[PDB]
Amino acid sequence: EVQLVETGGGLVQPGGSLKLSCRASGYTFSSFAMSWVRQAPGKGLEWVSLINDRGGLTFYVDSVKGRFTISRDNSKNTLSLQMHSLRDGDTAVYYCATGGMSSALQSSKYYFDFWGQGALVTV
Amino acid sequence: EVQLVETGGGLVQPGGSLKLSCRASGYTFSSFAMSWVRQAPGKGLEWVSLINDRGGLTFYVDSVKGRFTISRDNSKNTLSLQMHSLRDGDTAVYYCATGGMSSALQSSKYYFDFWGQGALVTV
Amino acid sequence: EVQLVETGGGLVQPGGSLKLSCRASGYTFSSFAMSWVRQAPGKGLEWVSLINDRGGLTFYVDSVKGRFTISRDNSKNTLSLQMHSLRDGDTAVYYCATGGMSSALQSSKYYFDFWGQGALVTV
Amino acid sequence: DGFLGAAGSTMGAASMTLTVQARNLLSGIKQLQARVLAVEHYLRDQQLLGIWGCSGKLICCTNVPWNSSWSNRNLSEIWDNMTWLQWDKEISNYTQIIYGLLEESQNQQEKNEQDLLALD
Amino acid sequence: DGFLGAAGSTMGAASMTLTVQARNLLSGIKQLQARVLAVEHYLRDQQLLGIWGCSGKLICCTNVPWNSSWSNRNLSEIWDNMTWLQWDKEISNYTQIIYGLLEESQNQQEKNEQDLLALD
Amino acid sequence: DGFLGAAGSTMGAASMTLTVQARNLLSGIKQLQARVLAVEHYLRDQQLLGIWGCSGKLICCTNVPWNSSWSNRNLSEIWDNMTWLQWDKEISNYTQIIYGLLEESQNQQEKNEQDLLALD
Amino acid sequence: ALTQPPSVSGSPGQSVTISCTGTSSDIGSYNYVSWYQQHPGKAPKLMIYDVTQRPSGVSDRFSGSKSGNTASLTISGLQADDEADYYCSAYAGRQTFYIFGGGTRL
Amino acid sequence: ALTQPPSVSGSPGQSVTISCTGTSSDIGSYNYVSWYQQHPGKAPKLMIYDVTQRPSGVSDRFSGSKSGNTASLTISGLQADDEADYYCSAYAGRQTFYIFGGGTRL
Amino acid sequence: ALTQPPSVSGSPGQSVTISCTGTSSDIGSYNYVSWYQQHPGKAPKLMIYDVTQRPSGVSDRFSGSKSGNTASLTISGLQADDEADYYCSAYAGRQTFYIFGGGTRL
Ligand SMILES: *[C@@H]1O[C@H](CO)[C@@H](O)[C@H](O)[C@H]1NC(C)=O
Ligand SMILES: *[C@@H]1O[C@H](CO)[C@@H](O)[C@H](O)[C@H]1NC(C)=O
Ligand SMILES: *[C@@H]1O[C@H](CO)[C@@H](O)[C@H](O)[C@H]1NC(C)=O
Ligand SMILES: *[C@@H]1O[C@H](CO)[C@@H](O)[C@H](O)[C@H]1NC(C)=O
Ligand SMILES: *[C@@H]1O[C@H](CO)[C@@H](O)[C@H](O)[C@H]1NC(C)=O
Ligand SMILES: *[C@@H]1O[C@H](CO)[C@@H](O)[C@H](O)[C@H]1NC(C)=O
Repeated sequence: EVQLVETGGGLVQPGGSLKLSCRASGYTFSSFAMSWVRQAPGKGLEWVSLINDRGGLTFYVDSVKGRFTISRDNSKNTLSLQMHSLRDGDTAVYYCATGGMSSALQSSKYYFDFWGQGALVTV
Repeated sequence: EVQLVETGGGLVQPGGSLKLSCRASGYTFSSFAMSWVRQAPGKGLEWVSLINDRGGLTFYVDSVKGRFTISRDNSKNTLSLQMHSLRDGDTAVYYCATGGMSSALQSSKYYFDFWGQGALVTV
Repeated sequence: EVQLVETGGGLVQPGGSLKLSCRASGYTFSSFAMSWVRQAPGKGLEWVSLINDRGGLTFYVDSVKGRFTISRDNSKNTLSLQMHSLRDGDTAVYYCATGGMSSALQSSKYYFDFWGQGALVTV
Repeated sequence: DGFLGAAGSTMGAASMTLTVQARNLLSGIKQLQARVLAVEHYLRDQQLLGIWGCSGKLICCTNVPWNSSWSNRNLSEIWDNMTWLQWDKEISNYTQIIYGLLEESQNQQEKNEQDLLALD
Repeated sequence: DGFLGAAGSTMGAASMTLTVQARNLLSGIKQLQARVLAVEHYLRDQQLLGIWGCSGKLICCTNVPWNSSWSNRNLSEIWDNMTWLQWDKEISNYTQIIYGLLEESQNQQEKNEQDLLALD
Repeated sequence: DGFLGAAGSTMGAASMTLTVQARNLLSGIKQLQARVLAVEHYLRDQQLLGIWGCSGKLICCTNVPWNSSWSNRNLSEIWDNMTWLQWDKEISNYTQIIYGLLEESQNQQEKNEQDLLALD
Repeated sequence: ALTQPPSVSGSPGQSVTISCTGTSSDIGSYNYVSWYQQHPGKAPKLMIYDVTQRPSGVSDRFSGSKSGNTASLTISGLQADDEADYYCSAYAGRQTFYIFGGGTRL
Repeated sequence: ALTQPPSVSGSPGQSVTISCTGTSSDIGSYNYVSWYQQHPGKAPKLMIYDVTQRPSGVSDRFSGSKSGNTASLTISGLQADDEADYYCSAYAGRQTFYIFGGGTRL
Repeated sequence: ALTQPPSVSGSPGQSVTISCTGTSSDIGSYNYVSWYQQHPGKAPKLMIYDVTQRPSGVSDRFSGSKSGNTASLTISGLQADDEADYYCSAYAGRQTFYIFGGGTRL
C-alpha cells in the first residue's frame, strides 16, 4: 500500500535548474526520513541526498553540496529537490526512497525501505 | 583627510626577516579593522592578512600562515607586520588598508575602504 | 632497574593479525604514558602509537589509524598492541617505550625515556 | 499543551514539552520554609545535572551504556507504547545505579579532557 | 566604572561592563522574605537563560532573526546613539514574543542535535 | 572515600574526589536564616564560576598564565608534595588578583567569540 | 564504491552467492550492509537489510552474511523469475553516508 | 581568483562593462563584490562596495550589478582620465577571506 | 621526517656535530627536540631531552643546541665506544605527535 509518485521535469541545458517532487501515500509521511538516489542511464546506483523526518537536517553527496537543495512539507506529504547547474554528467533517473535515517528514538535503519519509480532528468 | 603612511624596509635575503609598519591619521584607529594586501611588481592584488579593531583576532592567507605575524597598537595608531623567511616569490608592494571586517555591532564591511601608498619589499 | 620485556609473535601473512605485549618492572606503571615505536630492518625509527597513563586516550600514526588497537592494564603492568592486516611493509622491530606524554599535572615529557629491546614482527 | 498536559502522552511525544514543566518549578513562617525548601530542591536537581556534564540542557545524551537488566524492552515499545509515569515505575529500583555511573563517567571525561588539552 | 556607571553610556559601550551589574544581584521576617524572593527571581532569570541555550554566558547569540517590525532602526543608531534604558522602552511591547521564539528555536536545536548524534 | 576524606591527600590525589565535596553543599527563624544564607553563598560561588566561562565544570582550564611571583614552586612539588589546605595558605594573598584576571580574560573571550561569529 | 562480480549465474534449481567487498573503514566497521534487487526497467526493491535480516514478504530463499570486509548474498533455489541486477550498499559514517557497488547481473 | 578580461576599452563619450566571474561558493554565495581602480604608479581606490553601492565622493558614472556568478562594473561617459587597472574582489567565507581577480586595463 | 647527514665521523680525541633540520611548524615551533643513540643490534637509548637537557647518568661529553629550524648534537672527546646510529626526533603538534629523522652513523 506504500507508494511514492515522482512528478519531475524533462530536458534542461547546463546552467539552468530543475525541481523534482515526490508525493507519498500509504504511510505516515512525518514518521520516516526520505532521500534521493541517482542512477545514470548506463551505471549503477548512487546516493545523492538525505533529509530527516522533520526537514531540519539535510546531507548531500560531495558532488552536489553546492548545487542541490532538499526540502519537504509534512502537511502536503511532499518531498522536493531543487537542482542547479545540471551538467551533462547529471543525466540520470532520480528515485525517491523512504529510509536511510532514524531520529534517535526509533530503531536503526541505515537502509532504503521503500522506492518510487523515478523521474528521468536529462541534459 | 584619512591617511595611512607606510614606513617599511628594503632588500633582505631568503631566511631573514623584515618588519613593516603603518601610521594612521584622520580617523579613529581603534574603530576599524585593518589588513595588508600584497601586489607583486608584475601581478594583480592579493589579500595577505587581516586584523580586527582590537588586535585580538588575526587571519592569514594560507601561504603565510606559518611565516607572518600581524599586530596593532591602538594607543600609537600603529599597525605592524613581522615577516619571516621572505622568499623570492614574496617580492611585492605591501599596502595597508582600512576595512575588511566589522565587530558584530557595526554595519557590514567586507571591503577595503581606505588605502595607503605601499612599502616595497624585495628579495 | 627499569625494564620493559617484549613478548611478541613471529611470522604472519597479509590479512591476519598479531598481538604484541610488554611487561614492565622497576617503576610505577600507572605513573607514565607508554608508546610503540617501529623500526623496519633496514630503516630508521618511526612512531606508531601512544597511550596515556590511564589507558583512556590513544593516538596513532596515520598509516595504522584503522588497523592497530593499543591498550594497557595497570594492574598487570601490561601494555599490548593488537595489529590487523599486517602487510609486507609492516615488517619491523616493535619497541615499547616509556615517555611521550604527561597528564597535565606532571612536568612536560614529549620524549621517550625508557626503551625495551623489541619484538620482531615479519610478514 | 499546558502544565502536565503530556502526562498521559507517550514518552516520545511527552518529551516535546519538557520546557513547559521546567518553567513551573520556580513560578507565615510555614510558607517561607516551604519556599526555601523548594529552592533547595531545585538547586539539588541542577547540581545533580551539572555533575553529569549536562548544564544548560533539557535533553542530554551520555556515554553510559544501557545494561538491559534495567529494562529489556524494545526501544519502540518504550518510546511509543509507554508514558513517563509508567516508565518511572519500571526502573524505580535502578536510578541510584544509573546516577552513580553517570557521575563516574563525567569524572573520567573531565580528567581526559584536562589531559588532552595539555598537548601543546 | 562602578555599579550602573554605564547607565548613561551607549549600548555598544555599556555592554563592556555587564559583569559589574551581574555581580551585584547576589551581594526580621520581612528581610528574610525579601532575600528569599530575590533568590527566586535570580533563579528565574537563570532558568530563562538556560532554556534558551545560553548557560554560562553574559553575551549570547541566537538563531532568531530580527523581524524589523519590533524596531526598524539602523544597527549603528541602536548601538552608538542609544542607551539601554531607552532601548528597554522602545521594545517593551515585544519581549514576550522574542522570548517565545527563543524557547522554540532552542527546542528545535536540542532535538536536532539529539538526532544528529545518533548517526553511528 | 567520604566527605573531606581527601583533606590530608596530595592535591593530585585529592582532586579525584571533587564531586564528593560538591554534593555536600546543598545536602526556628535562626535555622531558616542559616539555610537562606547557605543558598546565597552557593549561588555566589556558582555565579563566580559562571562569569569565568566555567559553567557545568568541576575542573576548568583557563587562559590566565601563572605569574610565578604567586608561587614559584615546581609543578611536581605542588601537585605531589602538598595538600589543598597548605596550598590555600601559600596563595591566600593572591586570590583576588587571580579572580580579577579570570574575569577580564573571560570578557575578552566572549567579545572575540561574538565578533568571530559575525563572519557570514 | 564496493566491488562486486560483473555477472553471477547458474541453472534453475541451483544456488549462487554474490559477493560485495569494501574496506575496513566502512563495510567492516558498520554492520549496515543492505542488498537491492533491480529488475530491468524497474526501481530496485529491498531484499536484505541490517546484515543478515530479511524484510517481511521477501522469500526465504534470499539470505546473507558478512565476515571481515566481505559481505555475501546467497540466493538458493534459483527460479527463472529472479533475473535482476543485484546491488549491495553500506553505511560509511557521518561524512559519506552510503556507498554503493556496481550491479551484478544474475 | 576571479576571471576578468585582460583589456576593455572604448572611445571617450561611450560606455563599457568589465565582467568578473567566479564560482557558486564565493561570488554567487556572498553578496560582497567590490571594485577597485588602480592608476599606474598609485595604490587602488575603492569604486564600488557591497554589490551595487558606491562610496560617497565617487562619480555617478560608475555603477554595477551581479547575477548568478557574474558581476559587472559599468563605466558610462568614458573620459580620458579614467585609464586605470580595474580589479574585482569578493568575500569567500571564513577560510579564504578575500579572492581577487586579475587586472583589466581600461 | 627530519634531514640528517648520512655519516659523521672523526678521530678519537676530537669532536663532531650532528645536525637535524625540519620546518617552522615542528622543530622550529615546539622546543622538544630529543636525541637517541642506537648501538647496532640494540635498542636506542635517550641522550638528550627537551632541547639542551641531558638525562642523569649520561656523560657530560654529549650536549646540544637549537637555532631556527636547525638542531645540533655535539659530541666532544670522541671515544672508540661511541660508534652508534644517532637519531633526532621532535614533537610536531597534536596531529602528528613525533617525527624522526634518518640515522647518522658515527
Ligand atoms: C490518549 O489516548 C488516545 C487514544 O489512544 C490517544 O490518541 C492520545 O494521544 C493519548 N494521549 C492523550 C494525551 O490524549
Ligand atoms: C548489569 O547489571 C548486573 C547486576 O544487575 C551486573 O552484574 C552486570 O555486570 C551489569 N553489566 C554491565 C555490562 O555492567
Ligand atoms: C554622556 O554624554 C557625553 C557627551 O555627549 C559623552 O561624552 C559620554 O560618553 C556620555 N556618557 C557618559 C556615561 O558620560
Ligand atoms: C513579524 O511580525 C508580524 C506581526 O507583528 C507578523 O505578522 C510577521 O509574520 C512577522 N514576520 C516574520 C518573518 O515572522
Ligand atoms: C598520609 O600519609 C601517608 C604516609 O606518607 C600516605 O601514604 C597517605 O597517602 C597520606 N594521605 C592519607 C589521606 O592518608
Ligand atoms: C607579576 O606580578 C607583579 C606584581 O606582583 C607585576 O608587577 C608583574 O607585572 C606581574 N607579571 C605579569 C606577567 O603580569
